[PDB]
Amino acid sequence: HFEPVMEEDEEVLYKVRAKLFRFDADAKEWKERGTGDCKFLKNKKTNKVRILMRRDKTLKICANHIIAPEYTLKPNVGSDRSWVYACTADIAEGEAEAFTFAIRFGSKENADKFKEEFEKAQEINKKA
Amino acid sequence: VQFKLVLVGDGGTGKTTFVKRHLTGEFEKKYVATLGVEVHPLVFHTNRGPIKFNVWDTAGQEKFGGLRDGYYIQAQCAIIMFDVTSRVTYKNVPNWHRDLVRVCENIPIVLCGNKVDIKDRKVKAKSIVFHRKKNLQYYDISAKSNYNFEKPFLWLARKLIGDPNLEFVAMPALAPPEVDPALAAQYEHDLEVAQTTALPDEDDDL
Amino acid sequence: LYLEEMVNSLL
Amino acid sequence: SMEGILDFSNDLDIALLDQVVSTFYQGSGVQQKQAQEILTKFQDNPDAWQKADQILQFSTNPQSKFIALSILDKLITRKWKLLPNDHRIGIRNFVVGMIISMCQDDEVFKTQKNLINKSDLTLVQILKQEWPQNWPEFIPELIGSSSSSVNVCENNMIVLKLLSEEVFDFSAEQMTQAKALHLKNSMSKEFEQIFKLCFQVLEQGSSSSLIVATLESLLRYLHWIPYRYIYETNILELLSTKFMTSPDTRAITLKCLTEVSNLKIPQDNDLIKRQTVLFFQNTLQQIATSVMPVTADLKATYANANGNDQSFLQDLAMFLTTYLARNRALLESDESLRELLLNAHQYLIQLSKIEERELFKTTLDYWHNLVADLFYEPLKKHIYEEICSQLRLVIIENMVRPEEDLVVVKESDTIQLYKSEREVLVYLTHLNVIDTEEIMISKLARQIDGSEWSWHNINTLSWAIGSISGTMSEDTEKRFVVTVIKDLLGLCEQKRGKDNKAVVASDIMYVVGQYPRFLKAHWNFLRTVILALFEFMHETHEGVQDMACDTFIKIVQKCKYHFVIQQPRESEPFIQTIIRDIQKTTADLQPQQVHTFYKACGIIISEERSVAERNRLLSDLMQLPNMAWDTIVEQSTANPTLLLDSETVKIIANIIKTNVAVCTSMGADFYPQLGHIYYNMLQLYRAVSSMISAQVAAEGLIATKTPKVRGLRTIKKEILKLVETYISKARNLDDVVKVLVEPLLNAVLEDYMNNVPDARDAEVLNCMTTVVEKVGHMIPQGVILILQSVFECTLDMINKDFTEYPEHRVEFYKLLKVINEKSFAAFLELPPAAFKLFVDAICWAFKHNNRDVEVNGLQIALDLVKNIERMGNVPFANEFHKNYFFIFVSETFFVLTDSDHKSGFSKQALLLMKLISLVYDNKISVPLYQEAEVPQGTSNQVYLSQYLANMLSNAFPHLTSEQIASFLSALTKQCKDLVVFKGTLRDFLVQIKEVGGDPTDYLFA
Ligand SMILES: Nc1nc2c(ncn2[C@@H]2O[C@H](COP(=O)(O)OP(=O)(O)NP(=O)(O)O)[C@@H](O)[C@H]2O)c(=O)[nH]1
Ligand SMILES: [Mg+2]
Repeated sequence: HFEPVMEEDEEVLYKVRAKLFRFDADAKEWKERGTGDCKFLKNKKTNKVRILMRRDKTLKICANHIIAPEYTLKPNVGSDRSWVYACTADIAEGEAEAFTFAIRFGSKENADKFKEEFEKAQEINKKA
Repeated sequence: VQFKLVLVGDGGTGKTTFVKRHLTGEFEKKYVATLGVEVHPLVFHTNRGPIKFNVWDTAGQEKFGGLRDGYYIQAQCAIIMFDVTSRVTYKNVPNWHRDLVRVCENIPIVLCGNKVDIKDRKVKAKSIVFHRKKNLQYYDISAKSNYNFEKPFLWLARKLIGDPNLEFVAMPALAPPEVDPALAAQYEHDLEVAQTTALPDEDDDL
Repeated sequence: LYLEEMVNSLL
Repeated sequence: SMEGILDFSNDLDIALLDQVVSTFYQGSGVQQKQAQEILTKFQDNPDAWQKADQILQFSTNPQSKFIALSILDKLITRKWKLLPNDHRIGIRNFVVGMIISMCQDDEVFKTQKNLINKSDLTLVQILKQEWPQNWPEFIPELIGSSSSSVNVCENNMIVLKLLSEEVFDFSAEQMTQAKALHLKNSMSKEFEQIFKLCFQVLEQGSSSSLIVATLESLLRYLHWIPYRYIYETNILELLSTKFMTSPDTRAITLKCLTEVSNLKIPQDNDLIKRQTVLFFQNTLQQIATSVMPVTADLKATYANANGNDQSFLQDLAMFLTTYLARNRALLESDESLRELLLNAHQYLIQLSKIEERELFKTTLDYWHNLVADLFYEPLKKHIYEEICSQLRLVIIENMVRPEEDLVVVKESDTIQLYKSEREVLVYLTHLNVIDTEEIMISKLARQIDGSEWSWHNINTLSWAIGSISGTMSEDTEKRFVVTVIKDLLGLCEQKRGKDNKAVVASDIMYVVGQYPRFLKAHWNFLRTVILALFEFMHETHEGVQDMACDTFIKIVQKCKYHFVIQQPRESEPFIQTIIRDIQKTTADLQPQQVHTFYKACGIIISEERSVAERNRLLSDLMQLPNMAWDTIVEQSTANPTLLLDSETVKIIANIIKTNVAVCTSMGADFYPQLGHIYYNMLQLYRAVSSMISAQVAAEGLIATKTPKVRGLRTIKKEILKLVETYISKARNLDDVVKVLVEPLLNAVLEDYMNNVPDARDAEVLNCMTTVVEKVGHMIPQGVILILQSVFECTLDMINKDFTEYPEHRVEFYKLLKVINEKSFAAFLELPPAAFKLFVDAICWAFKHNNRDVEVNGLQIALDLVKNIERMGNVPFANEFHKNYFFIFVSETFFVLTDSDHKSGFSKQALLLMKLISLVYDNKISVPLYQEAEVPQGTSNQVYLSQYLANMLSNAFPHLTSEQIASFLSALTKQCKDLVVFKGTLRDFLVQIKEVGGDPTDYLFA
């Protein structure tokens, strides 16, 4: 005998490339928050679905919140491939915090697919 | 585990825009000249634990220079920035390097040619050779398109920690909380403004 | 794929 | 409370200063920020320098003393000569004294290096003011004080290093020509003594810190000292042996020897040639025995990144490449030097394997120098055959992606590196074609046997194979190409999964695209290639369709002729077959890819020089867009609300984009297609314009951000781009003028003028620039109409700041520039108030930092002056000079001297020299002064000097009348000599930064 020499508990329902914006109310200006893969993650133990989005390269979190059933996706005046909605608790940057998010995609086709996945996940969080 | 980083270069080269991109993810289109210096903590998550950069973003305009080389005292790393669309900013790289290494005699330094997203490039790849004899790392970067935007910090982290295999890793993603009628009319106001403020750069691929 | 006709046309 | 130090009526509380300083450097957040603004205000107080003597005496904080020296540095470099001589002597004395006492306390000398170096630099600033004229004993006393103490000797090496840098390395920008020469001559006069001290220190060993500092100063001296100090002393022996053994001195020593390898050296002295061989021999010997042998794995060493290994290997590459590019011939004839020559190159081979982009480019630049010489120089290549064989493998294995393999943002640094790699590998192939083929075939076998298979590795090899196209003979290439393609096809079969099969398929198409010579001689093969690409245009795997389209147009650009003629065993030119099946071929392609396809077809069609057949091919190619077009013109005109239907808008935009793509390929030949759509296209332009206006009216300016309006404006922009693309390439300019222009101007100009600013398309300006460029000389009334419609309303958009409407800004001045070139008469017709706006607009352009505006502004000004001069002595030219000559002189002087427009210095100087020369060549016929303000008969020369003297006196009040007078005397003398003229301006820019500049400096030239 010779001797020899935190998204793991979750399930990916939907993944899409996107650019995330937050609205700076004080400057009446949209500011980019990150670009990367937006994921809907289903917790196997609670069945609660969240959005988790990380920036390319640095992999830093730019969105992390439940897809609340109360939220509503709304169009933006300047885009046929984005959605605007209010988020009451995102924890991408430490303490919970409310934001008016906008998320944009590569095509109107991906934008519409995101919306139906967003709605399917909303009902899943209703049941649980 | 923190390291003082000084960022120097001509005015308008994109130093503050570059830092802001790393701090918030935003891209500031306006040129608001830095006055003296702005200090910002910047943390990266690595397979060796978190590394904190205390970034001293200095002014490049002479009339706003403040303490000038006084900002360099006890820096442990540095970024020298120029603009590949402005030849004069590369011509001044030896002057920024001179003033920098007189105060900081043995620190890792990255030279960054910013704004490579712009089509009409003026400082061509083959002209950029100053880093060779000075042992600086060089990167083409764009704070606008994010091209190589992480490379300067990744290289500096590897030099400062002393681990050539250090990598950025994904910060842990805690479970987010679950979700007030008294603010329903307040959020519907802020939302209507946000819907009718157009998103910028609608022609970008994303 | 008609990379097959390519092999023949080459030999 | 921290703000107390800003109150100078009180005494300075040193403990309060130290607290502000510590809060800034060691504090955080809000306190740090407040302290920063306080320190800045303190440092900027013009009396802060009086309190530096205190700080340097009684502060215990090194940062506080550093700041105190920064304050002194401002004073010394800008206001030294304004002081009472008592303060100059005093400041000098307590700088000298502070340095002495810091060097005598070993603890301070050891722990306050930052503060000592700052004090040394401050001292050097005094030397630049005071030495040697008011300090002749400085160097003799420096040499004397060096022997009394190792610490003082070491610090004096730092002072001399900084002095050499300030005099020889950084003087060009920072002092006048005369003062630079004065200090260079002064250092040169006393260097004999300086070198003696430096050589004694090096020869007699001592503190390594003292040795290193002496070598660091020597590195600076080598930039300028005469070669005899290096070749007639023993210093080369010391550098190339003693100091290479110790790692402490090894890094600086290697840098010194790199610079030695650049000294100005006589090329006929046999002794010097042996000394140059010898120090190279010693250095390589020390490396092989003290650092690492020739066989060492430098790739692994560099990756491990221990200590200063990376910097050392970088420095070694710089030394080897520098020396060998200059001196390798010294080693190539003597057989006793062959081992040295090849060992040196073997180190470079090993250095070339390091994974470090920028270092690879340094070694690659050297390899290029070598293989180019072996390609041309008789009897050399046999020496390096084994080096070259290894280099072939290094380059093949490090091939980076060329612009054409878009299967993975464009990377321009990667593209430049590829072209450099290709150039070297092409030379290496010519040097030994057989060896290159064998390496590439061997590498390919190991891709098939899986030993080295990978996505990165098969791409790298395919790029290398494609890069040597044109180096082999046609027979060898033929056998070579067949083998490669054969082996690559079998590799595509071997693998499963579309991802693997995709990589190989793309590599195949890349290689074939790089060998058009082979395709041109094998039609049946070329035909099969195209047909395979077409079938790839249906493959929905990511990147396949793109590759297929890019390869199609790349092959077409090179083999177009074989698509336009009828081939032996075919019934029609293959272009006809492509056109017949075009709907099927492109059914699965995205719009952008469809346009590339049509563009490729246009390339082929333009090779048909029979007009009737070419026009028929053009008609058949455009059948699908033309039918879709005819339909829409019928529908969109019937119910103008369709143009709100986003799908009709997209169809229309893509029809026009298809026309742009084909027009890009066909240029002048596109005219028949343009005529088919032209008139209805401009009517569509008008209808779309009404919709955009009506939408802005009903919804507000925010409408311009909506997808519907953006889609409508895309139509307008593509129409303008189509017209611009044709006119820029048209050969029949009579048709342009008589058929195209007047409908165009009627369609675009009034719409531009009468839209609100946010709705005006900057592309209108760009289209007009092309119109004026090509036929401006033929439409003088059309050019007037352009100015009337775009000049004043565009100027009003861009003359409130430098940032709003950036595209209109750039296009605006490109248009005025071409109008000023081609149709200057149009500016002569302007009402005086409008011509005055024209002048204002030019000067406004001067003041931009935006290079895309400043350069055109300065060029318009220069061209305008020349246009006026060409008119001779006529009333319009005389009124121009009376009204605007001094506006241009003073506006140009402003941007030259305000330190915010340094990018435009050369053209500012050119314009200023032109203006001054007009007066001194008496090219201005009328007096430039009022009849009252000067005696009758005064020359414009005299008045110009007086105007400028007064202008500069008020703008730079700290200059003496003598400075201004000498500057202008030299400037006007030198207005026929641009290089000297510019030197005098740069001297002036130095002097306005300080008080007491020497007026005789302007006699330098
Ligand atoms: N196209 C492009 N623009 C950039 C890029 N980076 C910065 N900019 C722009 O350049 C301008 C100046 O940016 P800024 O960060 O303020 O430069 P700075 O070096 O900090 N100037 P200062 O030294 O005076 O503070 C801004 O308009 C910014 O949007 C880039 O990568 N690409
Ligand atoms: Mg800034």
